[PDB]
Amino acid sequence: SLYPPPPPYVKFFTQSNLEKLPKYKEKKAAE
Amino acid sequence: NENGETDDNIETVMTQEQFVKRRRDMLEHINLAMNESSLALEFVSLLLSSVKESTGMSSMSPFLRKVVKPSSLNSDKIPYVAPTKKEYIELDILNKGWKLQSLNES
Amino acid sequence: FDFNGVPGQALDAVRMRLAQLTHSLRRIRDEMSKAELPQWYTLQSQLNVTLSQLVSVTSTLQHFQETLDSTVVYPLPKFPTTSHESLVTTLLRKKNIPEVDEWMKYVRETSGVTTALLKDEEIEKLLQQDREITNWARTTFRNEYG
Amino acid sequence: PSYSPTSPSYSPTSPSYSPTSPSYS
Amino acid sequence: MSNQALYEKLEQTRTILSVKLAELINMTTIADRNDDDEGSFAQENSELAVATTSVMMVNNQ
Amino acid sequence: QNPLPTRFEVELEFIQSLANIQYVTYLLTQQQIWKSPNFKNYLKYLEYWCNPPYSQCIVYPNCLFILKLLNGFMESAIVNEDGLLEGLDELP
Amino acid sequence: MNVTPLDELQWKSPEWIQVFGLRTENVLDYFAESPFFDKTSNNQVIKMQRDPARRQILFKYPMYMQLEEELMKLDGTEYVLSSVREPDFWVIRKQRRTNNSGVGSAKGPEIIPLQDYYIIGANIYQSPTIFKIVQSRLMSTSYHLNSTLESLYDLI
Repeated sequence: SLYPPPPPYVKFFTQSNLEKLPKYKEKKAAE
Repeated sequence: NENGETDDNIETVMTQEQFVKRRRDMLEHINLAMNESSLALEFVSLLLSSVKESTGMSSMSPFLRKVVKPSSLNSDKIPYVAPTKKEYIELDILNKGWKLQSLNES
Repeated sequence: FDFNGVPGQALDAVRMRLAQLTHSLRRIRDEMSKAELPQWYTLQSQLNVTLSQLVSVTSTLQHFQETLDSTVVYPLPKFPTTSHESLVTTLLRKKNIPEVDEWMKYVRETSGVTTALLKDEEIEKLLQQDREITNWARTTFRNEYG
Repeated sequence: PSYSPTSPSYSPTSPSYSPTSPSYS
Repeated sequence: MSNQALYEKLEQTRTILSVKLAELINMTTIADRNDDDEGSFAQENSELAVATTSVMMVNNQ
Repeated sequence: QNPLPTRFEVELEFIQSLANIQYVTYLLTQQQIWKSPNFKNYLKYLEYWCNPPYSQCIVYPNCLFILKLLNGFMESAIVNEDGLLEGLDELP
Repeated sequence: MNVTPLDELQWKSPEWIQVFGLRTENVLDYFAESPFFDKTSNNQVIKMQRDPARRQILFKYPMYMQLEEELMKLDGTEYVLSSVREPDFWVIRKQRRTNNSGVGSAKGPEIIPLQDYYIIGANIYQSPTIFKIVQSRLMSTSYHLNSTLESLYDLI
């Protein structure tokens, strides 16, 4: 399979992390 | 005419790969339903509760090695009502006209 | 007295017809493998024609206690022996549809309907009934065959 | 007495009956 | 002799008569014919098996 | 030789590979990646490329269109139990 | 928009940190199944806001037994020698795994039945199923596959 797999970063895209995102983005505002 | 209708009724064919692959299709596609009728024989062990139930149960060799009488139910005659009375159930009867239509198209 | 009389009234009745459809399929399955020779086109229709009949009785046996059984709806609790080897339990207690549900959609979408609701839908019912009444016309024509 | 013994086939390798969507917290 | 041979043919004819009728009549039932009237005695209830009547009709009739 | 790609570089390369219909197919008819919402969620996250300044880096414009299609499809796409994408079962 | 409908997965690892080991198990199930709708949770929130024949067969051992009293208190239509409940959720278990139901009890001197939903719970997963629904399953499957078989009789 010379077709690559999706980027390793995919594992982080859980529904639990998605829920935590809005608050995290806020807190951040305060490589 | 009769001989020729009997010829078509002799399965007869001289096909290479053509005849070969087709009969393999029968094997697998028939086998599937054979095997799924065996889930049907597993509902048999599901009875348990009776000696005649054990008889039905031994139907699986794995039942021969999975001793338990295992399962139990309650009452949702209400849920029978929901199955029958739902707007979904009225609608589903439309799946009856729909499949039946495509069957008539066939 | 410890535990309960749960369900399964006509369960025996389902099992019997569940078996006959199993038994007729299984035997056809065994032969299906000796593709060395197919049994005589008479023979296969005798086995595959009463093998389909077997599933009519098995089809109907399901509806006859059809109120009773979907109502019963038992999910399993057992010996923890069932818990080891796991899946067998997921497998053996599971209802679904196969790749099957898909040509069920092909068929459903093949009809002329889908999201337009109740009033227009009740009307379609009366119309299909009119089709069945125009089918009675078959009764009239059958008299002619006389 | 329908036939004699009962035809095994038991299977967990089949297509599949379970889906999956509540994995996320 | 000839008689016995014919009897079979007559039976076959009767069979041929009785099944375009079942294809027509079962068409009604296959299309699903749920009745507000309680007296009517044709059933198409359960999912698989009531549209299975449609798959069996096809092959049978 | 160059060092290993950056995340930005990895994602730009990856979104652009979706411009190849065969490859997108090979994914759509995978099994594992549709069991969990991760990949589905990743593709929606990637729509960050559809706007400036990001989009100004896209050499293969089709990948944006296909991402959009691919995405809208997924929302209403029914996922079989194994991972099989239901609405595609008939096709190879 | 795809539904998981007739029970599917768990909620897993997320109250594996909060820890599952009976009694706490029931509450973990609540988050997981997305199936505590009224009474059990309602009982939970009000505090959080600031036998039977089957029960005799069951017999409760530890703190969940105390909760049981509370739940009866929450939901009990009362008759002369009888009590009936509205929407309580509850459990039966062993060792690695158990099974729980959310039910309505009707009582009497010589008989008592709870009508409910029953859910089994092993390793972060819930099972809720129906016979007759159960049948339609591999039954329609058997037949669609038999008609693949019948379609294959496209042989001369």
